[PDB]
Amino acid sequence: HLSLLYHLTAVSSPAPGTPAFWVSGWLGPQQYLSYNSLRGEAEPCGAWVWENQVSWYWEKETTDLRIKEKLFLEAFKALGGKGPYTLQGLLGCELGPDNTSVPTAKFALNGEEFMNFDLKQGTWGGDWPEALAISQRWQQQDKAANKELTFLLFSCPHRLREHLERGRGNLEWKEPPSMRLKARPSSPGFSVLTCSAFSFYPPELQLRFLRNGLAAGTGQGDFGPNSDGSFHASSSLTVKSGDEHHYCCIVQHAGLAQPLRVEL
Amino acid sequence: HKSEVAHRFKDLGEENFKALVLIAFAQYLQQCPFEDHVKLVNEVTEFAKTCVADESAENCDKSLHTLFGDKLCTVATLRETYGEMADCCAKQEPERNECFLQHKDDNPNLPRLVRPEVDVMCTAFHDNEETFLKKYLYEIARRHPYFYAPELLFFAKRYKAAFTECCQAADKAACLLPKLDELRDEGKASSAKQRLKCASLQKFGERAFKAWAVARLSQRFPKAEFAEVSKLVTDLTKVHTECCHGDLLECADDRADLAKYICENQDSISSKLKECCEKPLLEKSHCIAEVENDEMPADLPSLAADFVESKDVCKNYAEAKDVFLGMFLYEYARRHPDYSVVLLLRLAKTYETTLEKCCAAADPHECYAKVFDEFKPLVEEPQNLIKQNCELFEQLGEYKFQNALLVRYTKKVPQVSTPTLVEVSRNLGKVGSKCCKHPEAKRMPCAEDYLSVVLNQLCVLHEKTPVSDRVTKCCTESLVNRRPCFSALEVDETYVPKEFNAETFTFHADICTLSEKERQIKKQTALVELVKHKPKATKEQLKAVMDDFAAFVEKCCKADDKETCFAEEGKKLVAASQAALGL
Amino acid sequence: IQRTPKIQVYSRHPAENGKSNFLNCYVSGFHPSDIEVDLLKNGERIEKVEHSDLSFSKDWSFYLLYYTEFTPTEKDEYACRVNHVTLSQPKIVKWDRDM
Repeated sequence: HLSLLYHLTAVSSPAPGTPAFWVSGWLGPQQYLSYNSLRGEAEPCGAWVWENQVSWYWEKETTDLRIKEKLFLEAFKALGGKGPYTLQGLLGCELGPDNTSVPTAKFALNGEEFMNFDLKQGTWGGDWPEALAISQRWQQQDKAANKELTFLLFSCPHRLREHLERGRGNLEWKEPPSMRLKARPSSPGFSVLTCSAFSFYPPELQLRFLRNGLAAGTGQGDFGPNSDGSFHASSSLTVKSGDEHHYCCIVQHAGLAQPLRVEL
Repeated sequence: HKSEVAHRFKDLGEENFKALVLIAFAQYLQQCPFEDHVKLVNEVTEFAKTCVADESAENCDKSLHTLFGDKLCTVATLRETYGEMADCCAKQEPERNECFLQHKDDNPNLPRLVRPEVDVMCTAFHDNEETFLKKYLYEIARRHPYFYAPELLFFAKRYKAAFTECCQAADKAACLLPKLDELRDEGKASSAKQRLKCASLQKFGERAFKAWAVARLSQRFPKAEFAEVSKLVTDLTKVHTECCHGDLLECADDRADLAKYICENQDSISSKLKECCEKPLLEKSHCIAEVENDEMPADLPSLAADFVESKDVCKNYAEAKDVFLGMFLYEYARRHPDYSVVLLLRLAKTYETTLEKCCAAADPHECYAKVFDEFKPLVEEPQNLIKQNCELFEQLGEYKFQNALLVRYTKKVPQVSTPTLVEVSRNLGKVGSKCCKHPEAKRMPCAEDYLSVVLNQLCVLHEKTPVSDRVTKCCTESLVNRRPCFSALEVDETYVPKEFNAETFTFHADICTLSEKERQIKKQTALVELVKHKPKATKEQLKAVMDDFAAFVEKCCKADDKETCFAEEGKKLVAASQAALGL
Repeated sequence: IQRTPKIQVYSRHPAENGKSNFLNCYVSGFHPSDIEVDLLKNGERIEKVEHSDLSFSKDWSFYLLYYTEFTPTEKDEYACRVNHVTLSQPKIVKWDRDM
């Protein structure tokens, strides 16, 4: 059910010493790979340095992402006009029922989706003038279409299977959250309750508020990552001052045998 | 003859044909399940039978490449299950076959063969025998797509011989596994020697291989005349050119004819061929490939005669560079079966560089009189390297030795991926086991032959997925000078070191399941990674940080609540390591 | 086409005075990719600040994690300071202890 997704990004004029192009590779919500135009090499990120991996795996990654670098930096020639550009791509695949991959290939220009790669016709598509321009430049190239086909229909799903076997350890990791619920005087006759979840994996997690056992909904939720692949979450609720010790907070999460009632 | 399929089938006979075709498909389509290949082989055979019947029948005129091509494009999925292979079905002959050839062993890295249990194997062998042997051919062929087809047939006879000789025993494992393990080891060395042969031909040219062949045959047949060694070198070139381009049917045939020529002309080639020439088709060629050097002639004049003293040196060099230099390798080679062929080619190279420059000189003889001085350093340097490396291998483990190499190569070539580095070291490291056994005289040549094969492996794969400029250079500049190029390489100061962080040593408690073999590969990984954090690190610092590492692992597996330790100590081992390195 | 950042500041573990921790700052949901993020101890920037790869989400907006090791004390005040094309002037977000 998890998925291999590359986050390609190129920019038309980078802050100097910054890379023109760079990639982040993800398995589920974990970053396993990292690449950029300065260094020129695909490297493993995080616990994936310790992956029981085969020789040539990484320099196969590098080889593929260099073709991507060339393609992306070529796109800005095709576009011509002034305003700076940012070209993004989301490419990958996810496993399906019958020992089957399901591919993804979408792109965005200056932050808006505009272009895609149809694995049936083997062609890029999109109908904005910008997408027609880039689409054309790529379609007439060192068989770029073919390599995008192989990258998505062959390489990607072969990698994804390999990481599932050789990296269960990381992917099946479970870390339940440390919880704190605290009361914070805010207004005239009001106060803010903040339930906070620290260091949990996987990132799926719900926070709920009860007030004498009955739902008070949720208020503002907030969610983020820690340095180590774990996650952080908090949810906040406005509440009558002096009525605070009546509320508790309930938390669901894969790493807990049953939902946890969290007192104040 | 109108039909090539017909010709081969006739010549090779049916059983060899079916085998060679099965090899052919295995080598191209490495993941197609066995059953499928058998259908394909059986289809191609049955087609052939209809041309042995009528040579003008529908389609029998076509070339072997068109037919094996047409058939490989039967499986169109190719892309989903092989990748850039499918792009080839797009093309037409001859560009099509060049394509299929480039796209073999993009993926060496195919599942290992766990041997079934000795009894289940002997079950299967006694039951469907004819198949069991086909599965051997298929399994070996597909992991070694450049394996020399005709020899593989012979290995297949040895496999069968081992089971014929051992499944009647009470303790079958005691009998068999030794034989299968030698047969596997012979095999892996053969595949490697052949991959260098094809790299030589494809990437460096006919000239480069011919030079090798002349050096090599002249060592074995030192009494044959230069004229005869050439005809053999030419024959050998046709044969290998053919199995390197995938023409397995043609090359098997031609190899047969060569063995037959060799036996018919024993007298002008070697006295040591009598026994070999009385054997069956398949063991003839193996024997002759494997037999002992003839004793060298009586009163050979000094190499200085023809190549320095004679007043015709520059004349002949101008008139026939490639012939003259061939004469050089022949004359040098026959005088020195002890030296490795790689070394003799380096010497010929220096000779040629020298003549090139010197024949342009005012007095050419004056210029090259001392050419043989230039060869002293080309001989010492290898002897010194093997001498140091065998001292190091005794003074340390097979393990501690590999670590020494791993650190050495990671400093030269840190751009290469950690798992690729670990492996290349393990193989280089095997030069302790293989060569330091042998006595003084024989060490360097064993070493150099083996190293040159291991490095070619690295180069053939690196060329398809380039990551270090330095590897490209060494691999590219000269075939014959790879080893010394790599040895020459200093610490790579271009590399931008990996940096440390809290998460650099992040391990979940799944590492204490690990075996020893498993946990040693992990240590070798951490070692490579430390060098990538600071390439100029001295042996002292490196072992410090590496002891810290093993202190860490031992400690945390031995605690209640394992993951508190990893989580808490994981950053302290980082802090530790920066101190012990400088930063 | 031009999006303004969302700034969260939180410690990795629940804050306990005197015990070692990490302070994260998580700038997210912005476009385009240029962004200056500095962590502040008592108004002045820390120099041992590490940070993650620049990445993006399903909706194409970029995001980034800056983080430092630190041991909170009762007195000390931390904050995150972000500049970006879409901001009049550096925005400074104060580290709420609870969240």
